[PDB]
Amino acid sequence: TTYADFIASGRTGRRNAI
Amino acid sequence: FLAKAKEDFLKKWENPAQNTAHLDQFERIKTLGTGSFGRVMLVKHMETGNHYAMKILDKQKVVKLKQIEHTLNEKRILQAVNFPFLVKLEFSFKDNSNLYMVMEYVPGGEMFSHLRRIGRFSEPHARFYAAQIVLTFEYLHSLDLIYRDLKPENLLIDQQGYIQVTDFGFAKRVKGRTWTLCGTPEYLAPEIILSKGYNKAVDWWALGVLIYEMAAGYPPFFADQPIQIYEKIVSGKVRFPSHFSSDLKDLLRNLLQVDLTKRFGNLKNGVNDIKNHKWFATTDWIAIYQRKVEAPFIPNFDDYEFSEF
Ligand SMILES: Oc1cccc(CN(CCN2CCCC2)c2nc3ccc(-c4ccncc4)cc3s2)c1
Repeated sequence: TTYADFIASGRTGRRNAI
Repeated sequence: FLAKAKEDFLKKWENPAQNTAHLDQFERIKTLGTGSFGRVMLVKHMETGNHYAMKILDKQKVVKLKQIEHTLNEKRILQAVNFPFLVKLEFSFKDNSNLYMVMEYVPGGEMFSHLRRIGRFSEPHARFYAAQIVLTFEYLHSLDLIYRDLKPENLLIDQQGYIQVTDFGFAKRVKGRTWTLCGTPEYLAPEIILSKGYNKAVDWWALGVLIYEMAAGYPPFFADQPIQIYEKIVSGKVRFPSHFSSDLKDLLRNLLQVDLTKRFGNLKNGVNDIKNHKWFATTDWIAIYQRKVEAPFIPNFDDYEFSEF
């Protein structure tokens, strides 16, 4: 699922600007 | 309204307020958040008993990472703007080591926390916040301010359950085109990535990313590293969850439009195309501005050169 794929990406936390 | 708002804005912007408090007038309580040049602290104005959010920035560290301009510019915008969905800056001052920004404390915490907890917001819950961002961007864009950092992490929820935008670290007063590579990967418009000279329409794309994330629980483009996210954004290939209404999908197809000649908010009708869209039909635009609509959620923080300032 897309939800599981989102978790698989370690990008579920607070994101910093580039 | 916008003309009077521009007139009010310009006076303050052309003659900014400096040194309106001192560090000894506040009792530092707890760290609320952390950034590149310092922290944000829960603070108490000792001679009134009122609480505030104190942003502390290390001058040496600001100079170190070459962010002087963006730092001076944030305080300058914060002290000159006035809108219900933008945090009020109460005081600003500096000492030997630091720059201080004292704002109204927003106890409700970041939309981010609530969104990761609940999983996703219903479409009525997502729309209530969307509407606030539409009016906020219309206010900022009319002042020639490009926001460039929309994300749930920069949107705080107040006691009335309304949004408060706190971070103006990448905002820029520009009438036409600008080039800086800045923002957050998931929210970067294709034109920023593809290194074009971009405009205000990037904020309308970021609105599509936000509306999508609020309604699904995840952004429209994610991957392990920024570079892979950039590829998905430039392709414009977007998959929508089956629970998204037909109206939501259509607004998003128009907001997350790679061709800014077709992007909603960038057409001749401007913001009115977003405001008049089907998904926003039940939205009482004036009531939202007036904070007369009842919030669907009423609330929250984790544990942890400069002459013109
Ligand atoms: O150079 C620095 C130094 C310190 C902080 C920052 C930016 N960040 C941190 C980074 N962002 C958040 C997560 C991802 C991206 C913040 N700015 C604010 C501003 C105001 C409030 C606040 C207002 C009212 N009531 C409560 C809290 C909280 C925060 S957290 C940059």
